[PDB]
Amino acid sequence: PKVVREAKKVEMTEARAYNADADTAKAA
Amino acid sequence: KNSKIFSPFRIIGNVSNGVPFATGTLGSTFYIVTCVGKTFQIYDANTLHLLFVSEKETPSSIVALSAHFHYVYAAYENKVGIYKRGIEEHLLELETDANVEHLCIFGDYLCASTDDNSIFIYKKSDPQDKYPSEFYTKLTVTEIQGGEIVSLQHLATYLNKLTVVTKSNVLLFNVRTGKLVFTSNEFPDQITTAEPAPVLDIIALGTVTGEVIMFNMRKGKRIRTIKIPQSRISSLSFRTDGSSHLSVGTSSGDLIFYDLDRRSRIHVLKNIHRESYGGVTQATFLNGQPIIVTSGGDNSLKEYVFDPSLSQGSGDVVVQPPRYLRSRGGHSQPPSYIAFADSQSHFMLSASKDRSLWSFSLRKDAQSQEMSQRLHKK
Amino acid sequence: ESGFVNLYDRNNAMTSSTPTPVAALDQLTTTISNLQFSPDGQILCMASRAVKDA
Amino acid sequence: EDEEDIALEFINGEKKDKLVNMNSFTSMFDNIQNVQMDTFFDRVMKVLT
Amino acid sequence: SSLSDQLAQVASNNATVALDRKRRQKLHSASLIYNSKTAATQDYDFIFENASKALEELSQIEPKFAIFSRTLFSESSISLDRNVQTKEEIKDLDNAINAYLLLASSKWYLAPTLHATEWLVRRFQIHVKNTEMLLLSTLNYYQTPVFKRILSIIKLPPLFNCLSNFVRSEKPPTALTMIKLFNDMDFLKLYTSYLDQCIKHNATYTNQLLFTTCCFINVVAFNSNNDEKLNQLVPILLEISAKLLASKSKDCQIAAHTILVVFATALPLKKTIILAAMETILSNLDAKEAKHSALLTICKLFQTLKGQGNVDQLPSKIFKLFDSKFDTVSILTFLDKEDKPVCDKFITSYTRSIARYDRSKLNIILSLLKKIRLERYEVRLIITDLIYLSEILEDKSQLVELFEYFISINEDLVLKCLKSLGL
Amino acid sequence: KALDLSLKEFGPYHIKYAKNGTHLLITGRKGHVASMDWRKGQLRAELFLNE
Amino acid sequence: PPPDEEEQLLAKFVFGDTTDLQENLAKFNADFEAAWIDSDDEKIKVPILVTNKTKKLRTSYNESKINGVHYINRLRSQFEKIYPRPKWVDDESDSNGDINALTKILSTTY
Repeated sequence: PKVVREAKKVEMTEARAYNADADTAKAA
Repeated sequence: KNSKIFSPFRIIGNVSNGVPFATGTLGSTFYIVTCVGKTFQIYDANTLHLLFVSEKETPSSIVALSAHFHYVYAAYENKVGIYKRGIEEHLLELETDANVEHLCIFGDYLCASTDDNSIFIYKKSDPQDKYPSEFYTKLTVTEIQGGEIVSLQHLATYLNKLTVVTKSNVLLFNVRTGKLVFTSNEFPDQITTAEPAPVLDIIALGTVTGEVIMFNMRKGKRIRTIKIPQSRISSLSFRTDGSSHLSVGTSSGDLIFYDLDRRSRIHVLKNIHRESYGGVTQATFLNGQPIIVTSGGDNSLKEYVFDPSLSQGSGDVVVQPPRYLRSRGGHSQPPSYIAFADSQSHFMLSASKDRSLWSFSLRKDAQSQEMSQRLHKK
Repeated sequence: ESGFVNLYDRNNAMTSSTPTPVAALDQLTTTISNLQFSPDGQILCMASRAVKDA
Repeated sequence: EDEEDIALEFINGEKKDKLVNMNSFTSMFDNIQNVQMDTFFDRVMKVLT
Repeated sequence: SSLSDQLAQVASNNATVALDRKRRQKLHSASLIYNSKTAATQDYDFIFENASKALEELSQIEPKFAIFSRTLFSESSISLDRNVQTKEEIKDLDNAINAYLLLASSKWYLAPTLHATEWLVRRFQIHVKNTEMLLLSTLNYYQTPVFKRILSIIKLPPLFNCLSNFVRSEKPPTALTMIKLFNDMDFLKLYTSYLDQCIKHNATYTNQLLFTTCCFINVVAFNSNNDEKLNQLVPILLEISAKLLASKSKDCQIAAHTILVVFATALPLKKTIILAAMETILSNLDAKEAKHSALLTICKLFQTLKGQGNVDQLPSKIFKLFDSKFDTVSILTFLDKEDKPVCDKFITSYTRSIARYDRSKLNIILSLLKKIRLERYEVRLIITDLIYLSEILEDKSQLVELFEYFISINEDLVLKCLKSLGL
Repeated sequence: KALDLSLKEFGPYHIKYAKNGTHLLITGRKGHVASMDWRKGQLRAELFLNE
Repeated sequence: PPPDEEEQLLAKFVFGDTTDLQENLAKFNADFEAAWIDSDDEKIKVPILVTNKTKKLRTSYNESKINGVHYINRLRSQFEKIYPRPKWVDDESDSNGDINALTKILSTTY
């Protein structure tokens, strides 16, 4: 037998990311 | 010319009319906004079902798309339309006669780029407002600074610094100042695309020759150079999953996955989009996931996935080749003929000048299926 | 007709006078009825009249 | 003589060699134990030329 | 992801934890020398005393193993347990065991190595926690009871399904099956990584390199038709050859030469690639036998390639390197060798390079022409460049002697050359 | 040992460990009932009940 | 009073302490500046305790505002915590015939 390249499901988990709102800020 | 009997509804059999798409997130449901000519659609990304579609046609074709969390910013002939759930909810006229050609948003600052190397910066009237509507300021870049505006980016960790990439070099603009705060050296080769890497202060630039310059803004220097000849780099994306792979989409309709850690080439995909329609017009890793979504100029949108390695011990060395995953597509040419396949109005056959026969769903476009041409034996 | 085609090179057959074929081709099981060379002498076609597709 | 004659001289010069079928090297597995790199290289070159 | 899958994952994680008596007798019965019964009955002290004796013998053979006697072969090593240590200490164990397997791949014909590795199996459960390294270590002994037993006791990572079909049989695995194994493409990347490690640690030996190179040869041989497969397979074998040449051992040099020869003759490479292969070989050529093999390899590569610009002049740096590492007398006697392997395109390009660059060893050029049986268009190219050098440089007696040699051998071609360009 | 099972299909799950401290038994709200050895990951029993 | 050396040895034996072996394993080895600055960006100050993201970023209970430079060093630490720093940029940069020409050509060609 040859190596089994089994496909399976992919469940995209949560992807926490960055905030451009935090990037931009008001002056003093 | 408005009718009294019929009213336009939506458009089947189109997934992307060639302009770069954009990705975004609503909590967990990842979505992909893609333009179609004079209108734009919003797909889910877990199943490539349909989620929203612009109800009101734009007077002219959409030129640039972008999307923050819940709003989609389209930019056609002269204006910027802020849309919520495919419903036009705020227009924004530009005070010029040019055309807007690039768009970026970050913080409270939307920023558009019109072909006369003119930048417009718009601010929210309130920190807690949802979309920018107040016109903050206007900037311009002349030939002494840089060439034509290739793209706009906003690097992470930069107060009011907007990075602008031109055909010759890179500029940093502080908009609350309205000033140029740092200009780059000169690149011998015309720059064709840009992308903000997940690491700090690094932007990736794809030239017209096989040059990928990974350039650092602070030290103002070319950190790395990746060489591919006879190829016109057309899209970049970075793997945020936790492995340092870069995906380069080359206009000859190929995709190249490099590993930055070993200076290596994992894999190359050939002809994932028809070259004659522009090849890869955008390729993007979905954030925090091993799924690359590629849209071409041939009315095609695909998702490929990276399996985990088979090597128990090696892994990162014996990295799997991408497996094709789910996709949607339409015709290359306009359809020649159409017909309805049933009474319940679920499927429509369309045969086009591309020498192809297709059956398109009508309810949720997950079922754009081409009817094979495989002769039965006699 | 017993299906061989012996291919010799002139440059050495001429001096040998009892030549050895550079090759002894046997891919046709049946009678040999048409042997033709390409105009530049890089391809050789062997055709048999008896069986279809020969 | 023409470029045609030049091409003819080229093709007439080019000579045959041994090709690489899928059943040529399946013997050094039997004959691989307790030998020396040079001898193995010579055997491969022999079976290839 | 079904609950059955998730539990299969957790079972994999807890493969080596003996949660009850039956599972313990399994994990302890798996062994290399003794059968199931005696394996299940005996103890860590006995196994460890045997290991101490065996490794002492091996250290006497070569001094390297003393460090393992220090770190993996102490009474503290009797004591410790894989499962109750933290992740960092697990990685440290894994690095140490990989190093030991790299050393021990060289003496798998010694009952001392058999006994010591038996300890390592029975105490640190290598035959479950890290089997890829073990299999890669002992793969070239594939005709031996030791390897048959390793298959019998091992659990097979998904790449080795061929050996899976040969577990618990009675006949050894065959060369054809090993060729299927290598013919895989992922396994090639795995084995590439393993060879890179072996080279960087300078721990390579003949039998292993023989098996490696024979398997690579047969891989390209079986793939001698599917040209897409060959094209995507080029990067792997050619990178292996690149590093194998970067090494210093003559064995590595010869193996890389062989792989390069077969690969080029089976698939027509580009001129730039063949140039770079030449450059690297010439850069690292050191000793006599490596010199011999490298010369034959270069000859064969130039007899392969064929296209517009087939026999163009060698670039300056490559030619200088070549004449630095090789002598005119050496190449001369090489031509004089009775076999006289066909150096046609190579010799022609060499001559044109010399003509453009040196313009002194014209008499060696003459000896070359007399020694080798050239062909028509190659001679014509030589004559053309010779006319050019004659019209540029001052006339030479040896030069007109070369022309006279042509007169004796096909002056008419000289006539066509000159009438096409000149008087 | 610190498991983390996600069965997002059936209802919220109700957990019970055997008094011995070895086997785990989960009961979903819709039909899923499983009894698993929980350490060597042998699924002793699985029942799909719509009730 | 400190233990004697032979006492340490016997203690190791009796208790089955393996920390010596752990140390040997750990020590085991295979033996065989910016370009541009912005004054107003330096001197800008923003409030702290006004939003929950800045509240989680901060480090002092009683602070309420901080200048731009500290704000960015700390926000950068945040972003680093989001995406780990990878080695390919961290510890590497480009800035007789050779040996790796073959590898270079392999890189350059398909």
